[PDB]
Amino acid sequence: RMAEQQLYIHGKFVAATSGKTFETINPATGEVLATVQAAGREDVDRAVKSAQQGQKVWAAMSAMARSRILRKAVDILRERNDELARLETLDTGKPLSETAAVDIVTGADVLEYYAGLIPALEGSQIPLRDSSFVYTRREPLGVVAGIGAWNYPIQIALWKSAPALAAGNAMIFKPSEVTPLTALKLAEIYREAGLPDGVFNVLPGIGAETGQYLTEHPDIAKISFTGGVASGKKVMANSAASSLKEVTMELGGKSPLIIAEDANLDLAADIAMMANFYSSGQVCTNGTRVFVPAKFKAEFEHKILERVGRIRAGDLFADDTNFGPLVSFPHRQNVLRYIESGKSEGARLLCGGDVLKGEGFDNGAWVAPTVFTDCTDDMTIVREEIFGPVMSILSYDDEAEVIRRANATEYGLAAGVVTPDLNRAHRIIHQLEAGICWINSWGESPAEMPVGGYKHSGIGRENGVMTLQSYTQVKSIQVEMGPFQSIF
Amino acid sequence: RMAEQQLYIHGKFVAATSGKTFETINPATGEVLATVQAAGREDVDRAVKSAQQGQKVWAAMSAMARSRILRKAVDILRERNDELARLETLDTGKPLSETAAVDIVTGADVLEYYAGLIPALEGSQIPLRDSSFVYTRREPLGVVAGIGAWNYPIQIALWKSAPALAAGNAMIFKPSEVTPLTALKLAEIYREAGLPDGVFNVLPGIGAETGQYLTEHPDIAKISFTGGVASGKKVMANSAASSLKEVTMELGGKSPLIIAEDANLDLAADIAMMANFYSSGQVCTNGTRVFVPAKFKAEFEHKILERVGRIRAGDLFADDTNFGPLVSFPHRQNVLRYIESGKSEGARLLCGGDVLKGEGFDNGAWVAPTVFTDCTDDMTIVREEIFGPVMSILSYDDEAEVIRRANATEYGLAAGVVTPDLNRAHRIIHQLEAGICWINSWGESPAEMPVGGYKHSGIGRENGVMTLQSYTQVKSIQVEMGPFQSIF
Amino acid sequence: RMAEQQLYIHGKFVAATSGKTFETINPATGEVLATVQAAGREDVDRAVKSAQQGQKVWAAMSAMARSRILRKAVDILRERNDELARLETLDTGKPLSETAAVDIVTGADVLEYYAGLIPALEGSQIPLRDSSFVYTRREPLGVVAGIGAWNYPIQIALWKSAPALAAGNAMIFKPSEVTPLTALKLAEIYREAGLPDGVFNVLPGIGAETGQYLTEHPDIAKISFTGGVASGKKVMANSAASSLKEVTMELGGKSPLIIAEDANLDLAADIAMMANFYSSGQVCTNGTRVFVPAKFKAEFEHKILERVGRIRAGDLFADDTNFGPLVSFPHRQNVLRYIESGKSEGARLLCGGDVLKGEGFDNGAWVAPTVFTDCTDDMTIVREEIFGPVMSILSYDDEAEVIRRANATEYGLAAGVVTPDLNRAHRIIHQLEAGICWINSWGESPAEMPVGGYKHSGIGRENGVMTLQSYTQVKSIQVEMGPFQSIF
Amino acid sequence: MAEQQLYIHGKFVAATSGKTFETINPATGEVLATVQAAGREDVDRAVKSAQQGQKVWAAMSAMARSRILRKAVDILRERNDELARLETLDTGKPLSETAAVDIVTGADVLEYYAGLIPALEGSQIPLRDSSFVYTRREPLGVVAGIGAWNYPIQIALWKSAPALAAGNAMIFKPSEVTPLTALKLAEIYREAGLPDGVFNVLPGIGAETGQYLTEHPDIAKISFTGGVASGKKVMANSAASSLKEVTMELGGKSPLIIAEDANLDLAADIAMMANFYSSGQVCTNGTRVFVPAKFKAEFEHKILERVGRIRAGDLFADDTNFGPLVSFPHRQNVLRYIESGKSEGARLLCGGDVLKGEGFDNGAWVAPTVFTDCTDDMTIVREEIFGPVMSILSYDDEAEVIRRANATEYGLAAGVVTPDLNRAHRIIHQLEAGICWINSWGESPAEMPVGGYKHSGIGRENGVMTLQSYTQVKSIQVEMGPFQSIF
Ligand SMILES: Cc1cc2nc3c(=O)[nH]c(=O)nc-3n(C[C@H](O)[C@H](O)[C@H](O)COP(=O)(O)OP(=O)(O)OC[C@H]3O[C@@H](n4cnc5c(N)ncnc54)[C@H](O)[C@@H]3O)c2cc1C
Repeated sequence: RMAEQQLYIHGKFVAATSGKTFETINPATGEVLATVQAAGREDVDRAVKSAQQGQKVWAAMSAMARSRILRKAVDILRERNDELARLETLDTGKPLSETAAVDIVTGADVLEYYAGLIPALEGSQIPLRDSSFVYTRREPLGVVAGIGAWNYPIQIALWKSAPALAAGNAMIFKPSEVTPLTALKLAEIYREAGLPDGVFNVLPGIGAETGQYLTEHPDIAKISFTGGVASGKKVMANSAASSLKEVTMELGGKSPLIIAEDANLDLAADIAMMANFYSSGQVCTNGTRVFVPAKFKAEFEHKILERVGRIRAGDLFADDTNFGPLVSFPHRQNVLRYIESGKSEGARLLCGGDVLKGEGFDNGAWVAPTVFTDCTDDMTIVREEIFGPVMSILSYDDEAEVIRRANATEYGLAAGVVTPDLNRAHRIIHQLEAGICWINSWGESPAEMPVGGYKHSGIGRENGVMTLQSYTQVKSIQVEMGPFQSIF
Repeated sequence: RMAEQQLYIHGKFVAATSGKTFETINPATGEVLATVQAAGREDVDRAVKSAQQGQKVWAAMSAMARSRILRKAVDILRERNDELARLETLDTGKPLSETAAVDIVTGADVLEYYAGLIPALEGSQIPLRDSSFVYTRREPLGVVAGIGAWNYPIQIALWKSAPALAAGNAMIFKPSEVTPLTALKLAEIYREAGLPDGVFNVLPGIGAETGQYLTEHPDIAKISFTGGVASGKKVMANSAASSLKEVTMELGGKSPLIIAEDANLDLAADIAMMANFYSSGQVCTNGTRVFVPAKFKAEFEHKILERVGRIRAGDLFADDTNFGPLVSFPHRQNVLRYIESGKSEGARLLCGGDVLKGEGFDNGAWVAPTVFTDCTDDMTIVREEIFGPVMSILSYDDEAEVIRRANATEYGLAAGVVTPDLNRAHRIIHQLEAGICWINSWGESPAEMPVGGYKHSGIGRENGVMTLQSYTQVKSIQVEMGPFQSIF
Repeated sequence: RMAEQQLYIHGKFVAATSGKTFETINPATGEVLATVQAAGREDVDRAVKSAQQGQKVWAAMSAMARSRILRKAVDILRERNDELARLETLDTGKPLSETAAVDIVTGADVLEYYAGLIPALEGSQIPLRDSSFVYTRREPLGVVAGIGAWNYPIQIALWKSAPALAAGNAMIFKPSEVTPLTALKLAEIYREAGLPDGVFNVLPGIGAETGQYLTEHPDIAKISFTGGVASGKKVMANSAASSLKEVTMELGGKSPLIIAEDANLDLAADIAMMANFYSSGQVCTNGTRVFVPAKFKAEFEHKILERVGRIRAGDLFADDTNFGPLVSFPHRQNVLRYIESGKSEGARLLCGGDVLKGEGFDNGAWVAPTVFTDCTDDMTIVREEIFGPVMSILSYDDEAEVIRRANATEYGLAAGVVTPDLNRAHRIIHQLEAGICWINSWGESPAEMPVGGYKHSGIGRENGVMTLQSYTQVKSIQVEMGPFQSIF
Repeated sequence: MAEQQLYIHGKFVAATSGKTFETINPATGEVLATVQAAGREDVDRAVKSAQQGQKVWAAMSAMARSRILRKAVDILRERNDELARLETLDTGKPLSETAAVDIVTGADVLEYYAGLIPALEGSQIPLRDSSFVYTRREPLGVVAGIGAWNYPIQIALWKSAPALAAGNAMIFKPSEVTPLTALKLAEIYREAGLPDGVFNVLPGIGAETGQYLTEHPDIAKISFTGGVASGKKVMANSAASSLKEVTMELGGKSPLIIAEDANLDLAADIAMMANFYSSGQVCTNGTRVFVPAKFKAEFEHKILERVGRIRAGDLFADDTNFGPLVSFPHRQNVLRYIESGKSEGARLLCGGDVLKGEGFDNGAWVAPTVFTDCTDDMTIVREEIFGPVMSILSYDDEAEVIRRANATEYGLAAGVVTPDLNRAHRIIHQLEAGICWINSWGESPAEMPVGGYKHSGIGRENGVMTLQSYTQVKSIQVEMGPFQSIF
């Protein structure tokens, strides 16, 4: 057990005034990791007033002064990488082999990226005529709010807070109630790095209360949300109805992986595995519809079975473990229901499909890596995001067909193609309706690369130079040096 | 009167299948200008399918081919300026002295600007390592919808359709039911210029039906809305609940005009007049809170009274007319309610405050130019947007005070300062919470200059290079040329 | 015969005061096309004072006013395309099948592109602290000079004058003494479109006199030169000694075409043909070193010989003619000297190598399409730019080798690769030391694409957005609103 | 000090020239150090070293390069005082300046560019469904910087920072007057993790070492700071040799325009800072001060009062704010100009002679000097002096002063002092100078591009554009459609 976790407001831990708490569980054992205070409406208002005061100090500093502070936080994150990863593993159930190599490393990469860009944030100047010109300022939005998801807690906290802070804002961050612990550690790290009090406040709580209070508050200028497609629609509605906030949404997907007829099937199988079974399949960008040519389908299935047989579930801190439990028992129940739907709708179960049992598994929400084949576009498992380790294999005959079927979805997050052919790779990718496209790979998300969804998978983008800009608002200023003429 | 006005879908006028119609009234006479068909749910679906087909043809053309077609539309608009202006005056009540000099001229200015920028729309390329790089595409959103307001009907239709079309999209445009006529002429003009069938469709109708059907349609990727704060909040909510659409909102304001202690009061009075009584006060950016130093208030009031006396209401086609009726009789009733509110709360009526009477006015929706003084920050006329010819004059003592009071509003659209002092002009403007700021002038909105609101006055921007980009969506593409490594 | 050609200064033809003239020869017949006046030192001084006056009028116009004038020049160039192409064919010897399809079409494409970009030319704004900010202006250089080459006379005149004019400068253009005629026609076209007098002046003359006088003039702010590597080095030196002018240089190359081991040899042969024998080999970007894998060399040679046999020399105005004489008889003598060196140094002559003979050829400066094989890196024909129809075929064994040999040159203009493999194409191209790189094609130069040389092949770039910016100069302006502190 | 060597490939190495030169302490006349001079063979060795290091450097990730330059920034901040004392010994500038400006703003620029490395991006241009273009911003390769003597280490950092950040190696030739801090910077870069060969330093004289750099066939770009005459030679020899890209930051005769509504205390402070900082050895100095006739007398009085507070003395004393000139030959040239001002009829307001007495007789001191009643034809008004010599000129109306401010072959900087919104922007927009200050002088933020119009320069330094200018664009067309040959 850990000590009781409090709110983080204005550079210090503080008790919530809500009188409410919740528990976060270790998904591998079921033990209570901590009791956590839940922010109420009054706590949210305190956090906003704290953020308004800190934002003014932060914005008044020089650009390089802000850069240096964020870089100090990067340095602390690098030093504490392994410790934070262990905490993330306890809170999420993801293997340490993942968390120590990806979660903090790539979160800190984005913070480090934006820290260096702060001095490059510039407005524009537009000559109109000798006697008048326009210039623009990219001004901070003010106080912004981030709402996190549970699959990559500290990485999401860093990907939202880095551009927000770098753009001169304060952010109030609400982590998922499933995984609140690393966000609180990040808040301390920022303060240690010299971030002014109030610039990064963290309010654990449940979505129906703490999250809603943030989306309704009249002095928060922008909401950035990561989570499911459904929950996203609700947040975006409430943010508009209350105070017309700017919005960013990073939602789920049903992303297609297209294997071309000229692909090497070992490479294609390796990409499909990494696109489906990393983080136990709990990744928004996963390539969960795998399109394979009919002539290669049988051989591809064999190569998938061989690789799935290698997956190593077990002790999450052991080096050779590469597969974990799902984050919770309710989430596994939902994944199990999708698996049962696949069976009842006539998809062929290639492997997996059941809970794991026995010593070391009975206390966690483990599901075996699962692969369905003989899938068709009308099946529930093919149409809906599962957010578990469930691959759907679909046969196709020609390039025009596969593009059509890949695009025939309300989702739009990611896509990829496996082919050695120059023309085929670019030609196919240019026609796919997704924001994140991978050629002969999957999953890499460089700090420089803007990422987000088409269609129901998102609004706006994260990462890249454009996301620094999107956390500012443009003010246009006309200087009229000629004599003003009134017609009255 | 005109013949029953039909919908415009796929390069031709077509009858609505809704069985519903509405009337547009000439606000100068009360007569019916035309009966207009209202697009039904099935009509909207037809328009979307038409737009999808046209967008594909349009996007497949070269960038310069798109530029030439928009440039031909510009040429037709310049040629037909006077004819279109006369129709706009009939539909809106704005004097021909305005519509023939501003509405089409500045609408076409924006179309001409975006036509030339089409070839400069570029993605990026990012080296990761010798064996991998990223490039981005700025892809069309697809089909977008624009929903217009009634104060600048054809100008709004051009400011929305120009960046949308230039970015490679098709737009379905719903004009205000108050002023539907010039949008239909624009649709014909675009087709005459060579715009492919379906790329610009126009669907008259009422907001609760035709507008909502557009905000709900699953195949429309973005909604751009101009109108009131209230209706915007509804539009943004329904667009989210339906299909998670990207959104732009240009709403109203209560913009402050700050007269500095060193301002020339003849200039300040001229700016205040142009910021309040152009288009009979029906301009979202109007500077309807005029802050004047206490020591200058009496002299400024005298200068305003003098200039108000020069306003020339009359025949909207007469050369010397520079003031018109309001857009509709229901709108006049709301403006009269605000005026009575000002009287009942004790604001001092300096001039106006009643309808115009006599030959040539009894049949039009005329409100006299009205000025209230001795106003305070809590009065209803000071807090709420009136959208009529009602100036509120507020006394103030010092610079810090006036900046706070200017900013103490949920609105955020525009602001201005009158001062000959270098430091004062930039110092004050940099502290105002508004997207559109004028120094020693008011109202000019160059095609190059991004415009839109802070806080409740808007989401996103129009005009400028940034708005061409905001009608595209970013696709990031990673080319991995090294061997892909799976951990399984 | 044509009338004596005069200088074009300040919107009209005017007599030179040098007392000197020169003749331009029709390379198909040896006849004198025209006597042309040569601008002397005083004529250059007159042209600069004219340009100084016109530049002020031009820069004082609005951006869109300049845009519209250049667009009118585009419209005239489209209408007169065939007439201008016929004159270019008479002056250069290039077939009408080329000049009517490329020279004016792509020249006007660049003018049309930059006309549309004028309003997007913007400076920057940089906040330093609450009390100080910087903004930048992109100001015209003033009077700039362009010095053209003889292979693409009017295209070069357009590619230099379009960005210079669009950026607000006046340009004095000196066409090659070999090909002066179409530049004078362009000057008339600009005046007809509304270009202010003095903004585009044309001074025919010889390089040692008129060209040098321009490079030395103290009131010319920039020189843009297209021509041979040697003459460029001299122009750049003389510009520095005089008044430290900005410089752009587009010089020749010895560009490599790399045929990969997996290439289709018909495609490779087609690309090699277009890279060597268009415009009778007089293209700076030609792929005159063709690297072929040893295993495919014999077959590649056979495919080249088959296509060379199809080349159709003849009447330059006939539709089926696709090969012309060289631009002048002295240039033919130099090409023949290079061919003789190839023979004497042991390269194997596969075809051509002599003048064309018989009726319709004896009086023109014809050289047969020539192909050498078994070439080695030390041969004169492999190391030096020939600027005639002479392909050198070189065998190679592995990818590392061909990259090294492709790069082992002082030239750096263009390069290309023929391969269907995704990784091979990007991997190889990323390692080549050239500014213009083509994958599975050759020769296309879109207006959007910056083009220029590495190493000895050039300084700066033409086309693209960057070249518009390179015809402005940055002024940085700091506004200090805080109290200035002196240490004295 | 010990005899100073070349720095090639991460180590000090003896020169192969057999030649050396001396750097003099301008405060005492003593020899500070004997310095080895790089010969033509040393330059070729430096280039081959740089070619090797650049490939290692460019192959690293962008953030790996960023981190290494940031470590160099951290070392520079820690050793600010040590480097500043060395700079003061070599240049004669007061420690009060070198410890506050030279390294601080040098490191500021390095720190700025370190953060921008990951933002360096090419473009992508769709042509049609079957073809697109993308561009790469590739390193130039090996570039050379040739420095001036007034801000030795700052110039070394302002040239090397964008060059290194863009993925190039730089060979740096410091001025022979002031070679010492550049060698220190080379050690700091290596300590920070910079690959061997990426920053090589070759001391030597301009006529030999500098010329050998401009002539070398494998150097892709030259960045030069110095005088117009040497610049014309550099740019010519760079073209004649191998057609190198060239950037030049030359001198100026920058005008300071005092408006009719200016506060004269503010104007006098700006004129003082624009003329007597670094003993007047600043390229951007506002050495033509235009004052309205109606205020001329009062302005002169305010200038004289501020000149009287100038504190020449021990360059390591806290209150010292004025030093000797960088060298004794430079002083004779400055005295030549001062005597020209006297003989052409300018009125001497103060100064005009060397400083004398204990502690000054052995240093290259020139007193702060002010001329008034100046006219546009005078030599001191037309030519850059690069010493502490202010020229005051009267004017009557705004159009006149703008014409006269612009009537020069120089174009580096300019400024206006006025509280009026319209006057400040209106006048500045009409001045033909690259660096313009309103109600201030001298501040040169890392973000702000700076360089000259007309004879004052080619290209710019600082800002995002200068990072880009140390790359070359490669355009790449991908044709996915079938290629059509007409043959
Ligand atoms: C049954 C019915 C009949 C009506 N008949 C008429 C009539 O005959 N004449 C008339 O002038 N008005 C009519 N209205 C509309 C009414 O006057 C509203 O006040 C309407 O909002 C006025 O639109 P506006 O453009 O003035 O203002 P705003 O409400 O600001 O409208 C701005 C724009 O948004 C659109 N809009 C408004 N609400 C929505 C929404 N919920 N979803 C999408 N788009 C929306 C408007 O149509 C317009 O294009 C009718 C409404 C209903 C429900």
